[PDB]
Amino acid sequence: QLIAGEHIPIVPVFGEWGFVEDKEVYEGVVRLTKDGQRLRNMIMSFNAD
Amino acid sequence: ENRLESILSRFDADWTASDEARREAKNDLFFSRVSQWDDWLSQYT
Amino acid sequence: ENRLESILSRFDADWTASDEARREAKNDLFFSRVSQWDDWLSQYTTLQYRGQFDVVRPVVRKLVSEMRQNPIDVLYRPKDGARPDAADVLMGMYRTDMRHNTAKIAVNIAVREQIEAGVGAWRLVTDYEDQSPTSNNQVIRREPIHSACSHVIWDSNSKLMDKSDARHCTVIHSMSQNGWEDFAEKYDLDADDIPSFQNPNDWVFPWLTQDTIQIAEFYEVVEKKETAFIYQDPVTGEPVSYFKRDIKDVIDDLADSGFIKIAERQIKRRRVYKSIITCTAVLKDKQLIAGEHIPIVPVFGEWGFVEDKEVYEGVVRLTKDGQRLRNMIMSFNADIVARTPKKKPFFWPEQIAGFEHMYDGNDDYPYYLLNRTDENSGDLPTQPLAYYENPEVPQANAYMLEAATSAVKEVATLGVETYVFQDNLATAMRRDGEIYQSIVNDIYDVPRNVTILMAEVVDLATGEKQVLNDIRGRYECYTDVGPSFQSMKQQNRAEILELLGKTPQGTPEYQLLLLQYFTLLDGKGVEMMRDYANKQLIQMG
Amino acid sequence: TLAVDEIIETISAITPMAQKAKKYTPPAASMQRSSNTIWMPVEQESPTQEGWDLTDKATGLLELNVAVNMGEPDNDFFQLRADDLRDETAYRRRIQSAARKLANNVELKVANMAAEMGSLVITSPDAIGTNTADAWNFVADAEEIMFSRELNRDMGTSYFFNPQDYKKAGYDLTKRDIFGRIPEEAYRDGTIQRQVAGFDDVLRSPKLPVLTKSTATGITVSGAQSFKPVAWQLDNDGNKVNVDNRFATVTLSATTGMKRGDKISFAGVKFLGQMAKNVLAQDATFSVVRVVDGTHVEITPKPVALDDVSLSPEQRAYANVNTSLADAMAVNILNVKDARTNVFWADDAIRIVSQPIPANHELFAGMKTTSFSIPDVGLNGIFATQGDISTLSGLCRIALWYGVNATRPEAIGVGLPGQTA
Amino acid sequence: TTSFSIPDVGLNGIFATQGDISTLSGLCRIALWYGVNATRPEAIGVGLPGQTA
Repeated sequence: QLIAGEHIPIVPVFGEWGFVEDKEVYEGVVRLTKDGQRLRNMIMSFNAD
Repeated sequence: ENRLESILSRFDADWTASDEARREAKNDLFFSRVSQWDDWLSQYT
Repeated sequence: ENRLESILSRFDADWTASDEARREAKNDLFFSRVSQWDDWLSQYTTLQYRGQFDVVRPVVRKLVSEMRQNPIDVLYRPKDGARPDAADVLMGMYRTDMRHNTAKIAVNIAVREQIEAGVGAWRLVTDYEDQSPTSNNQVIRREPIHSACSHVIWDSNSKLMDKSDARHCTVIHSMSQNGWEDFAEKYDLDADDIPSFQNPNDWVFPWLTQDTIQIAEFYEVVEKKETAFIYQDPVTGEPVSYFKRDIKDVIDDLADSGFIKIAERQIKRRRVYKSIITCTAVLKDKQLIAGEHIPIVPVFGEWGFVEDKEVYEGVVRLTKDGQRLRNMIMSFNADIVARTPKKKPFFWPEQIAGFEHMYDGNDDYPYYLLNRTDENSGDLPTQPLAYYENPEVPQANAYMLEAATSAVKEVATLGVETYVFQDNLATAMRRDGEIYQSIVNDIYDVPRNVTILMAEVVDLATGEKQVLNDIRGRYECYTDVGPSFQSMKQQNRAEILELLGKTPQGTPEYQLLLLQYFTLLDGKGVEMMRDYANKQLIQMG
Repeated sequence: TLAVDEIIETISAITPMAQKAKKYTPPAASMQRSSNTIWMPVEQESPTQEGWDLTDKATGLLELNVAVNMGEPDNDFFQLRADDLRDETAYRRRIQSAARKLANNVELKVANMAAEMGSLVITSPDAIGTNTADAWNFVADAEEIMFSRELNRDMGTSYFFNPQDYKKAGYDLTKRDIFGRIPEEAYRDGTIQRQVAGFDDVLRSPKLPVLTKSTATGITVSGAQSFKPVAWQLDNDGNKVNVDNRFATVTLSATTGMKRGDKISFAGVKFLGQMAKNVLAQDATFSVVRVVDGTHVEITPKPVALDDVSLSPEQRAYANVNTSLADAMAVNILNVKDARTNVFWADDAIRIVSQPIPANHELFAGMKTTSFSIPDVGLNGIFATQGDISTLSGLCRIALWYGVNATRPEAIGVGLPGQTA
Repeated sequence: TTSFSIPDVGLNGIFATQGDISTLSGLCRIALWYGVNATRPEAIGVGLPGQTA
């Protein structure tokens, strides 16, 4: 089914975007904080125990 | 030669090429939107 | 004698010469984009805690933002003694075919790779566009290069930052199955003969990159003296010179239209050839491409030579050891926190025999009762209650976590500011402007300005193809660096505002205000105001 | 102990024969199915008849072929250890010496194949420094035999001396008691000339084999033998399989003492002028390729006889020997004494078929593969590296695949000075 | 390793590959981990025609 326009009508928005080795990788803000946040949650749970 | 076969081959190539980033992004979205505790197996045992 | 043998020998020499810096840059890219635990032996041994407590990524983000806030673009300026507006047409072409998103994306990618690894690159290509051509039914576009450290291999015998003196460069293209099919369709190759080329991956990269095809493009530059014809322009003037290669056809169309040959000289110039190659055969041998230079622009960070050996560095290389030490120490501390018995009393079984339900943790009793007597020892021996010691973070662990963090903080300070990196980017943009000027002179229709109008003198062959005609008074403008403007209308607005900022409130100020109103965009009220400014300027003469 | 990084250079090799040999790279995708062999045609030769009435005398068409195949990779598999220091300081030097040794192996293989499949044999009853102008005589004999046989030499000729004979030639030139240009150059330097007696490339190769003498004696042909040129033949299933044109198996009395590379000549047969089919005055020379069984031998120039009445004219058009074997001909061994061999050929007679090793593929994940070009020789192989498990060490392999072929054994030759008694 | 989607059905598996330096060979492995579960056997049924003695 032919649609209007010359381009694909989907528009993407990226954060930290790059290619490592023929592999696309995109990162926002939460990926780097996950380790520290999980450790903090675990330590506080241990203290609550 | 089949149109479905060609379309599915292209889609399969893209789906397998962009898999690791997609799964990591889904994990990030779950972590930041639902819960930071996703043990599952360690939660129900 | 074998062309493929010579090409492969040169490529091998360059690859072996540049292996060390390429390995370091690939390691830096993996470290800064995938993970800082770049251990490929971890998958074999048992599993221990490996955290990632980043201290370098915020600095990289800050530097990238700083370099993004200050765009840099080419600025063509007329030479000394040349016509005052000798660069207007070239500037218009450059802005028109560089205002697109691809150019900005390629420059941003190159800059980010410059900051992180130490080297980046982009490419200039020409394509046939029929809907919105820049000139001569053609467009020039700037395409990105990802992982330029491993995908762009320069001539090893080059001692310039911009690689202007390098004669050859091989670029490894990796594409999917559909990408290779379309590439073969575009380049009139055979899609059934799958090509392959070397593209090693790090031992630590865990993913496979299924179903990819790799080729190489080998660009070489040859400087030679070729024959040039001197004609007489029937429209105006007399001396015009063209190259025999450029006028191989329409060699009689010029005489038919009114060009009469005057003489014939030999002028030295550069020609660039591209070859499409794999590890086995040469698909395309000597496709002559437009321009006097290799269309590839490299951008460097801290660049130099140590012992006839090239070294480039970004901002991640020197912080890697400190970051790895910090991650290791934090993982050790988390292990100490987790796998360590807590502070609980040491009890003989006979001490609390029968009272074991008091020490479980409930608070239903006012005190704890202990057994006193043994039927054989009379009375239990008196020993002070002992408790398991609480977990502690060792002084060494704390001291070196602090020391590693401080060392990374000290060493991850580019400059004091990114002035050196911005200057390197400016050098790259100047090289881009040079290459673009050469390609424009090769393919576009550059009019000549007369003081008596723009005289576009071209002609068409019997096959309806149009061939450009460019005189040898072509290099009338040199290249400098200026702010990134989407069009010369924006550039003129900025220039008028800059002049207004220094002109005192007098008749020149009134003139500049009227000019700024004249060069405004169009609506309805602003249209009326621009009409008023036009009328005022015309009336003042 | 203060070990330094000042290296003491010790060896320096040259590969002129490997550099000069032509390199062929057939398509790998087709070669894998064709089982590392490919057939190429041979210049067709046409028979002719005389007379007006040629009823029922219309000949057929015969076009012969040769086959080129390959050998096995020549590796330099070696093991690394990253916890040492002598294994760190020496890894790069091992890589360089590996490349040099691979080039050496390629040149040695080319030289051995040429010296063992060179059909033309030029023998002398004494050394080179015995009389005057004997080096030039030795080169001119090869030039004259290749001219008489009407062998194609468009791509060029080549004569490789051994260093001792090169020194003998230089000594012959410098004992002349006159000094022009050739003696002056042969005195100041060691070179005799770049071109001698017609050959446009006279070189010296230090890595030429020694053709040990043949202990064979008193061997006669058993049974009249006729080897008819043919392009294909039927196998047991009826399929038509091709026939190589550079091999003929003869049945002798006894192949005792014969070996690969022995030069022989049957007593009675002669050469032909190829195109004109004129009988030459020099006895035909053959080189045994393989000693099959104890009573058979495979000689590289197929002896097609001109007077063979069992040959159709299209096969007789390929005659290269004036007469066929006759059940009693004694075979004279031409190599009666040990001597290092000078080797001459036409430059299109020896080729090096090369195939890549696609170890850069996805199937070999976990190992890092790179292209690796041998200097001097025009060959490219792979350089692969893998790491061991739970230790700082690994394995490194420098692999490269080639096969040396002699497409025209009649165009190659050998020079054997001092073949007396 | 990489993803490997199975056609027709909506399943995914792991495509892994390894190479050997000593013997210039390679191993590829397509693995698919799944489990079929009948949570309502009292709902799943079976039809048997011609069950005569």
